[PDB]
Amino acid sequence: TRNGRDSEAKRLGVKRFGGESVLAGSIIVRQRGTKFHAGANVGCGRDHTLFAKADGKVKFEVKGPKNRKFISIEA
Amino acid sequence: ITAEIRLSDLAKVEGGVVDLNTLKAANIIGIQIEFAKVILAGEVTTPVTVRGLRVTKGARAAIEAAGGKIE
Amino acid sequence: PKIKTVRGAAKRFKKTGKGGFKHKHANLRHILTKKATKRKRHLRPKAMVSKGDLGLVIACLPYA
Amino acid sequence: GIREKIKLVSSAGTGHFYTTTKNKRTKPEKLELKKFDPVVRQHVIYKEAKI
RNA sequence: CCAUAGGUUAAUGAGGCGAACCGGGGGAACUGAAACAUCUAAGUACCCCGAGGAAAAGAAAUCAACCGAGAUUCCCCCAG
RNA sequence: UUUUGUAUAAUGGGUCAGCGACUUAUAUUCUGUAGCAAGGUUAACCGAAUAGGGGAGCCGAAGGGAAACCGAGUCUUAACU
RNA sequence: GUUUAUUAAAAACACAGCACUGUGCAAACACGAAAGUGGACGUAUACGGUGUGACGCCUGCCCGGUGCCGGGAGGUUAAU
RNA sequence: UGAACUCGCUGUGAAGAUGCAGUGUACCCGCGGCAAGACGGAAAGACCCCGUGAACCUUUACUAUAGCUUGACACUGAACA
RNA sequence: CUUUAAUGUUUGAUGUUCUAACGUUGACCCGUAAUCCGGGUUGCGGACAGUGUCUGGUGGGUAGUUUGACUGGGGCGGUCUCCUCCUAAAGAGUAACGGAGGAGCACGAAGGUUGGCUAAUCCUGGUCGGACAUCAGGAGGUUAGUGCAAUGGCAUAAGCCAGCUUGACUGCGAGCGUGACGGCGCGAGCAGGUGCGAAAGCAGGUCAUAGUGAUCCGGUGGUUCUGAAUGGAAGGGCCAUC
Ligand SMILES: [K+]
Ligand SMILES: [Mg+2]
Ligand SMILES: [Mg+2]
Ligand SMILES: [Mg+2]
Ligand SMILES: [Mg+2]
Ligand SMILES: [Mg+2]
Ligand SMILES: [Mg+2]
Ligand SMILES: [Mg+2]
Ligand SMILES: [Mg+2]
Ligand SMILES: [Mg+2]
Ligand SMILES: [Mg+2]
Ligand SMILES: [Mg+2]
Ligand SMILES: [Mg+2]
Ligand SMILES: [Mg+2]
Ligand SMILES: [Mg+2]
Ligand SMILES: [Mg+2]
Ligand SMILES: [Mg+2]
Ligand SMILES: [Mg+2]
Ligand SMILES: [Mg+2]
Ligand SMILES: [Mg+2]
Ligand SMILES: [Mg+2]
Ligand SMILES: [Mg+2]
Ligand SMILES: [Mg+2]
Ligand SMILES: [Mg+2]
Ligand SMILES: [Mg+2]
Ligand SMILES: [Mg+2]
Ligand SMILES: [Mg+2]
Ligand SMILES: [Mg+2]
Ligand SMILES: [Mg+2]
Ligand SMILES: [Mg+2]
Ligand SMILES: [Mg+2]
Ligand SMILES: [Mg+2]
Ligand SMILES: [Mg+2]
Ligand SMILES: [Mg+2]
Ligand SMILES: [Mg+2]
Ligand SMILES: [Mg+2]
Ligand SMILES: [Mg+2]
Ligand SMILES: [Mg+2]
Ligand SMILES: [Mg+2]
Ligand SMILES: [Mg+2]
Ligand SMILES: [Mg+2]
Ligand SMILES: [Mg+2]
Ligand SMILES: [Mg+2]
Ligand SMILES: [Mg+2]
Ligand SMILES: [Mg+2]
Ligand SMILES: [Mg+2]
Ligand SMILES: [Mg+2]
Ligand SMILES: [Mg+2]
Ligand SMILES: [Mg+2]
Ligand SMILES: [Mg+2]
Ligand SMILES: [Mg+2]
Ligand SMILES: [Mg+2]
Ligand SMILES: [Mg+2]
Ligand SMILES: [Mg+2]
Ligand SMILES: [Mg+2]
Ligand SMILES: [Mg+2]
Ligand SMILES: [Mg+2]
Ligand SMILES: [Mg+2]
Ligand SMILES: [Mg+2]
Ligand SMILES: [Mg+2]
Ligand SMILES: [Mg+2]
Ligand SMILES: [Mg+2]
Ligand SMILES: [Mg+2]
Ligand SMILES: [Mg+2]
Ligand SMILES: [Mg+2]
Ligand SMILES: [Mg+2]
Ligand SMILES: [Mg+2]
Ligand SMILES: [Mg+2]
Ligand SMILES: [Mg+2]
Ligand SMILES: [Mg+2]
Ligand SMILES: [Mg+2]
Ligand SMILES: [Mg+2]
Ligand SMILES: [Mg+2]
Ligand SMILES: [Mg+2]
Ligand SMILES: [Mg+2]
Ligand SMILES: [Mg+2]
Ligand SMILES: [Mg+2]
Ligand SMILES: [Mg+2]
Ligand SMILES: [Mg+2]
Ligand SMILES: [Mg+2]
Ligand SMILES: [Mg+2]
Ligand SMILES: [Mg+2]
Ligand SMILES: [Mg+2]
Ligand SMILES: [Mg+2]
Ligand SMILES: [Mg+2]
Ligand SMILES: [Mg+2]
Ligand SMILES: [Mg+2]
Ligand SMILES: [Mg+2]
Ligand SMILES: [Mg+2]
Ligand SMILES: [Mg+2]
Ligand SMILES: [Mg+2]
Ligand SMILES: [Mg+2]
Ligand SMILES: [Mg+2]
Ligand SMILES: [Mg+2]
Ligand SMILES: [Mg+2]
Ligand SMILES: [Mg+2]
Ligand SMILES: [Mg+2]
Ligand SMILES: [Mg+2]
Ligand SMILES: [Mg+2]
Ligand SMILES: [Mg+2]
Ligand SMILES: [Mg+2]
Ligand SMILES: [Mg+2]
Ligand SMILES: [Mg+2]
Ligand SMILES: [Mg+2]
Ligand SMILES: [Mg+2]
Ligand SMILES: [Mg+2]
Ligand SMILES: [Mg+2]
Ligand SMILES: [Mg+2]
Ligand SMILES: [Mg+2]
Ligand SMILES: [Mg+2]
Ligand SMILES: [Mg+2]
Ligand SMILES: [Mg+2]
Ligand SMILES: [Mg+2]
Ligand SMILES: [Mg+2]
Ligand SMILES: [Mg+2]
Ligand SMILES: [Mg+2]
Ligand SMILES: [Mg+2]
Ligand SMILES: [Mg+2]
Ligand SMILES: [Mg+2]
Ligand SMILES: [Mg+2]
Ligand SMILES: [Mg+2]
Ligand SMILES: [Mg+2]
Ligand SMILES: [Mg+2]
Ligand SMILES: [Mg+2]
Ligand SMILES: [Mg+2]
Ligand SMILES: [Mg+2]
Ligand SMILES: [Mg+2]
Ligand SMILES: [Mg+2]
Ligand SMILES: [Mg+2]
Ligand SMILES: [Mg+2]
Ligand SMILES: [Mg+2]
Ligand SMILES: [Mg+2]
Ligand SMILES: [Mg+2]
Ligand SMILES: [Mg+2]
Ligand SMILES: [Mg+2]
Ligand SMILES: [Mg+2]
Ligand SMILES: [Mg+2]
Ligand SMILES: [Mg+2]
Ligand SMILES: [Mg+2]
Ligand SMILES: [Mg+2]
Ligand SMILES: [Mg+2]
Ligand SMILES: [Mg+2]
Ligand SMILES: [Mg+2]
Ligand SMILES: [Mg+2]
Ligand SMILES: [Mg+2]
Ligand SMILES: [Mg+2]
Ligand SMILES: [Mg+2]
Ligand SMILES: [Mg+2]
Ligand SMILES: [Mg+2]
Ligand SMILES: [Mg+2]
Ligand SMILES: [Mg+2]
Ligand SMILES: [Mg+2]
Ligand SMILES: [Mg+2]
Ligand SMILES: [Mg+2]
Ligand SMILES: [Mg+2]
Ligand SMILES: [Mg+2]
Ligand SMILES: [Mg+2]
Ligand SMILES: [Mg+2]
Ligand SMILES: [Mg+2]
Ligand SMILES: [Mg+2]
Ligand SMILES: [Mg+2]
Ligand SMILES: [Mg+2]
Ligand SMILES: [Mg+2]
Ligand SMILES: [Mg+2]
Ligand SMILES: [Mg+2]
Ligand SMILES: [Mg+2]
Ligand SMILES: [Mg+2]
Ligand SMILES: [Mg+2]
Ligand SMILES: [Mg+2]
Ligand SMILES: [Mg+2]
Ligand SMILES: [Mg+2]
Ligand SMILES: [Mg+2]
Ligand SMILES: [Mg+2]
Ligand SMILES: [Mg+2]
Ligand SMILES: [Mg+2]
Ligand SMILES: [Mg+2]
Ligand SMILES: [Mg+2]
Ligand SMILES: [Mg+2]
Ligand SMILES: [Mg+2]
Ligand SMILES: [Mg+2]
Ligand SMILES: [Mg+2]
Ligand SMILES: [Mg+2]
Ligand SMILES: [Mg+2]
Ligand SMILES: [Mg+2]
Ligand SMILES: [Mg+2]
Ligand SMILES: [Mg+2]
Ligand SMILES: [Mg+2]
Ligand SMILES: [Mg+2]
Ligand SMILES: [Mg+2]
Ligand SMILES: [Mg+2]
Ligand SMILES: [Mg+2]
Ligand SMILES: [Mg+2]
Ligand SMILES: [Mg+2]
Ligand SMILES: [Mg+2]
Ligand SMILES: [Mg+2]
Ligand SMILES: [Mg+2]
Ligand SMILES: [Mg+2]
Ligand SMILES: [Mg+2]
Ligand SMILES: [Mg+2]
Ligand SMILES: [Mg+2]
Ligand SMILES: [Mg+2]
Ligand SMILES: [Mg+2]
Ligand SMILES: [Mg+2]
Ligand SMILES: [Mg+2]
Ligand SMILES: [Mg+2]
Ligand SMILES: [Mg+2]
Ligand SMILES: [Mg+2]
Ligand SMILES: [Mg+2]
Ligand SMILES: [Mg+2]
Ligand SMILES: [Mg+2]
Ligand SMILES: [Mg+2]
Ligand SMILES: [Mg+2]
Repeated sequence: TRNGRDSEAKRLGVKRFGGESVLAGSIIVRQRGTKFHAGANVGCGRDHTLFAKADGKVKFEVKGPKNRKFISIEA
Repeated sequence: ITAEIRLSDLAKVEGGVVDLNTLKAANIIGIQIEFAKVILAGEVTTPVTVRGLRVTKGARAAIEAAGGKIE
Repeated sequence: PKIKTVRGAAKRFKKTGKGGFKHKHANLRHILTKKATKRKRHLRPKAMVSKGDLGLVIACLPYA
Repeated sequence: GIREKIKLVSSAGTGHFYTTTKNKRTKPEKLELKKFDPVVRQHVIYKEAKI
């Protein structure tokens, strides 16, 4: 065969889903590009990894001019 | 060649004198141990004058609270 | 006759108060400039042996 | 290959240093960055030097 | 040239054998290292020389740690 | 017996009788059980003696640190919420 | 002529003859820790090694590569 | 040589059945012949693969090494140019 | 200092002669009835040769060994680590000698931050100048660009532009993800010290995802650590690094 190669899988996705209680610093979404965006009390690291900046429940929203998915946290 | 003398096993030597050779006769520490230290393990009653031996800050409060003067 | 300790293991592990073992981290000998400082900082302090590989350590050094 | 590595040594303080890569063919001159010395606990002119 | 080597005779022991143990001279490989060459097995098996009732070792050019042990040997610890 | 799978036309056995395979020693960790308990406990030896001495030791009651060192704290660190 | 005793007797081995090659005699070379033997009580018309294989006609070009032989200036070069 | 009260066929089935299913046929037992089957007997396949198995053999595989070969010091001394 | 002459002073490659070591499988003589061996005369070599220790070269003569796995039997061929997409059945994961591509880096500006900006490709007009270089307006609007594959992402721009700079900073790190483990990754806030901004702030490299290898051994710098009687040292340790 000419090919027969592949990389190791990266385990990317929504780790904590909407409504779930998360602790301050908990990773909510591992992904490549900002598919989801950082809302209230949610960060965005160098890897575009969205993480909780406060102890609370995760909230998925669909707002903005371009209709993007945002992840917020509400205590 | 250094021991950690328990303060519970302190008043079991010769009244209230615990230099090194005296302590060695009571079988508390090994023969080839020149340096040794008294730590706060709890419980002293009698006054013990601890000569020629290194003593801890917690044990210094206890030994003196019991009665005996160090060095 | 008595059991012989696996000396190489005796020079890489130290018995903590509870029962577990402290060991030094891998990846901190050479090729350090390409590694980020955050790695090298996190690899500096000693670390506890995982419960999976604890039995392998406990066997090879039965004294301490 | 090609891009070698250098030792950025401090001026005012202990012989603490940093290490960075450097392309020697394109940039034949020497670096003179202003990085933090943690022994002296202050920012200092770090000069380039060889290993 | 003297002499020496020699060659006789005579005293005086030696010669060989024997289970293990002892000291010396030589001295493997399988094996283990999951291969293998350093290393291991191991100065082990074995071969050879001298023994003796035992043999070897032995009265410090020892080793301690500012105190001191006072020859060798063998056993228990120190310590896997 | 070995196998995904054997009436298998895969292995082994002509039959009977006898023999034939997880042992032994010392170290070690764990479970049960008995002693005594912050103690427990002796080794060679000395006993003619399975008594009794002999605690030299060992283990436990304290750990942190690479180590000096400090010690209910200590390490890290210039200092740690 | 010899050969796989016990599945191969041959075109295989040997052979007389042929070439290259080493060997000057305490020979080369071989057996041997060594002494020493063989070579040989021989001495280059001799001896050992290699290939080829009676006899007739012949045996062409290549010395870049590997080996061998000679050369000693230069480079590099161990012990000391 | 496991034991046998040891038939044919078609199917099934570790995939080519004396032994299973369905079926067909066949009194009990010798003796001489034949050799299609009992995947007959004879040798833990010699082919192939596998084992970090073995042995010999080859070489400009790695490591050594006898031998051969080069110098230093030793046994090893006096002149002069 | 250069450049060189005469004498003292200190050694060496060469050789050539010598005899006394050494050799003698030259000759004779004696132990002696003996081609052995020794001894003794005597010639011929003669400090060479030979032999010991050390040393370079050579060395399948001889010895011990090694000579990978996957594999639709083994060989030959191909592959072996890391990244991207599909296969992968709407969380993660998921094989095959299944289907397609990339990586073993690059950059003191391509980082930081502040302040700006907007693209492609056409249309028409215009000197040389033409389809296309540069200009003007109009059209389209992200087909663009992103240091490199592919994916996801970006106008608040992560795009392209400038001005100062060095956060590609030391000590940490609440709390999570991902791994059998080794490990790997994300990270608000704290202490210290910078940069940029008028400040809110942002800054622990680069839009993210490949650019990489454990241990041992040894080297290099640092160091309130250890130091075999004591004082040093060597040597270890710890920190940085190759
Ligand atoms: K030369
Ligand atoms: Mg193919
Ligand atoms: Mg993928
Ligand atoms: Mg996959
Ligand atoms: Mg709950
Ligand atoms: Mg960040
Ligand atoms: Mg004691
Ligand atoms: Mg104790
Ligand atoms: Mg206590
Ligand atoms: Mg290091
Ligand atoms: Mg990193
Ligand atoms: Mg960094
Ligand atoms: Mg970096
Ligand atoms: Mg112990
Ligand atoms: Mg006379
Ligand atoms: Mg005479
Ligand atoms: Mg006489
Ligand atoms: Mg005589
Ligand atoms: Mg006689
Ligand atoms: Mg007589
Ligand atoms: Mg007589
Ligand atoms: Mg006689
Ligand atoms: Mg007699
Ligand atoms: Mg007599
Ligand atoms: Mg005898
Ligand atoms: Mg002996
Ligand atoms: Mg013996
Ligand atoms: Mg064995
Ligand atoms: Mg082996
Ligand atoms: Mg071996
Ligand atoms: Mg082996
Ligand atoms: Mg093995
Ligand atoms: Mg092997
Ligand atoms: Mg040994
Ligand atoms: Mg010997
Ligand atoms: Mg011996
Ligand atoms: Mg043996
Ligand atoms: Mg006698
Ligand atoms: Mg004796
Ligand atoms: Mg004696
Ligand atoms: Mg003696
Ligand atoms: Mg004696
Ligand atoms: Mg004497
Ligand atoms: Mg001492
Ligand atoms: Mg004496
Ligand atoms: Mg003694
Ligand atoms: Mg089987
Ligand atoms: Mg099968
Ligand atoms: Mg059957
Ligand atoms: Mg069945
Ligand atoms: Mg059968
Ligand atoms: Mg069969
Ligand atoms: Mg059967
Ligand atoms: Mg079987
Ligand atoms: Mg079978
Ligand atoms: Mg069977
Ligand atoms: Mg059978
Ligand atoms: Mg039976
Ligand atoms: Mg029997
Ligand atoms: Mg058992
Ligand atoms: Mg217990
Ligand atoms: Mg218990
Ligand atoms: Mg119980
Ligand atoms: Mg009980
Ligand atoms: Mg009790
Ligand atoms: Mg007795
Ligand atoms: Mg009595
Ligand atoms: Mg009596
Ligand atoms: Mg008895
Ligand atoms: Mg003890
Ligand atoms: Mg307690
Ligand atoms: Mg501790
Ligand atoms: Mg401790
Ligand atoms: Mg402190
Ligand atoms: Mg410290
Ligand atoms: Mg401190
Ligand atoms: Mg502190
Ligand atoms: Mg402070
Ligand atoms: Mg404090
Ligand atoms: Mg014949
Ligand atoms: Mg034959
Ligand atoms: Mg034959
Ligand atoms: Mg014939
Ligand atoms: Mg024949
Ligand atoms: Mg012929
Ligand atoms: Mg002729
Ligand atoms: Mg020729
Ligand atoms: Mg000739
Ligand atoms: Mg020989
Ligand atoms: Mg010999
Ligand atoms: Mg000879
Ligand atoms: Mg001869
Ligand atoms: Mg003859
Ligand atoms: Mg022939
Ligand atoms: Mg011819
Ligand atoms: Mg021929
Ligand atoms: Mg003719
Ligand atoms: Mg020619
Ligand atoms: Mg030529
Ligand atoms: Mg030429
Ligand atoms: Mg030559
Ligand atoms: Mg030559
Ligand atoms: Mg020459
Ligand atoms: Mg020359
Ligand atoms: Mg020359
Ligand atoms: Mg030189
Ligand atoms: Mg029948
Ligand atoms: Mg019948
Ligand atoms: Mg019938
Ligand atoms: Mg049929
Ligand atoms: Mg069927
Ligand atoms: Mg059947
Ligand atoms: Mg059938
Ligand atoms: Mg039937
Ligand atoms: Mg019948
Ligand atoms: Mg019949
Ligand atoms: Mg009849
Ligand atoms: Mg019949
Ligand atoms: Mg027949
Ligand atoms: Mg049958
Ligand atoms: Mg069969
Ligand atoms: Mg058969
Ligand atoms: Mg077999
Ligand atoms: Mg078989
Ligand atoms: Mg074959
Ligand atoms: Mg293998
Ligand atoms: Mg294998
Ligand atoms: Mg082999
Ligand atoms: Mg072999
Ligand atoms: Mg054989
Ligand atoms: Mg061979
Ligand atoms: Mg040879
Ligand atoms: Mg030879
Ligand atoms: Mg010399
Ligand atoms: Mg002579
Ligand atoms: Mg002679
Ligand atoms: Mg002579
Ligand atoms: Mg001679
Ligand atoms: Mg005569
Ligand atoms: Mg003679
Ligand atoms: Mg002679
Ligand atoms: Mg020579
Ligand atoms: Mg050599
Ligand atoms: Mg060599
Ligand atoms: Mg060689
Ligand atoms: Mg060979
Ligand atoms: Mg070989
Ligand atoms: Mg192999
Ligand atoms: Mg294979
Ligand atoms: Mg194949
Ligand atoms: Mg297959
Ligand atoms: Mg097939
Ligand atoms: Mg292949
Ligand atoms: Mg992999
Ligand atoms: Mg899809
Ligand atoms: Mg999928
Ligand atoms: Mg999925
Ligand atoms: Mg699914
Ligand atoms: Mg997993
Ligand atoms: Mg699978
Ligand atoms: Mg796959
Ligand atoms: Mg590639
Ligand atoms: Mg600059
Ligand atoms: Mg720029
Ligand atoms: Mg920038
Ligand atoms: Mg401004
Ligand atoms: Mg901006
Ligand atoms: Mg695009
Ligand atoms: Mg894209
Ligand atoms: Mg730019
Ligand atoms: Mg610029
Ligand atoms: Mg400025
Ligand atoms: Mg700092
Ligand atoms: Mg942390
Ligand atoms: Mg906390
Ligand atoms: Mg934590
Ligand atoms: Mg896991
Ligand atoms: Mg981990
Ligand atoms: Mg990474
Ligand atoms: Mg990274
Ligand atoms: Mg922050
Ligand atoms: Mg906070
Ligand atoms: Mg600050
Ligand atoms: Mg300041
Ligand atoms: Mg300040
Ligand atoms: Mg400043
Ligand atoms: Mg400012
Ligand atoms: Mg202002
Ligand atoms: Mg201001
Ligand atoms: Mg500020
Ligand atoms: Mg941070
Ligand atoms: Mg950044
Ligand atoms: Mg960039
Ligand atoms: Mg930028
Ligand atoms: Mg990189
Ligand atoms: Mg890589
Ligand atoms: Mg190594
Ligand atoms: Mg290694
Ligand atoms: Mg060094
Ligand atoms: Mg220093
Ligand atoms: Mg220093
Ligand atoms: Mg320190
Ligand atoms: Mg120091
Ligand atoms: Mg010191
Ligand atoms: Mg010292
Ligand atoms: Mg000493
Ligand atoms: Mg010393
Ligand atoms: Mg000593
Ligand atoms: Mg050193
Ligand atoms: Mg060091
Ligand atoms: Mg540090
Ligand atoms: Mg430090």
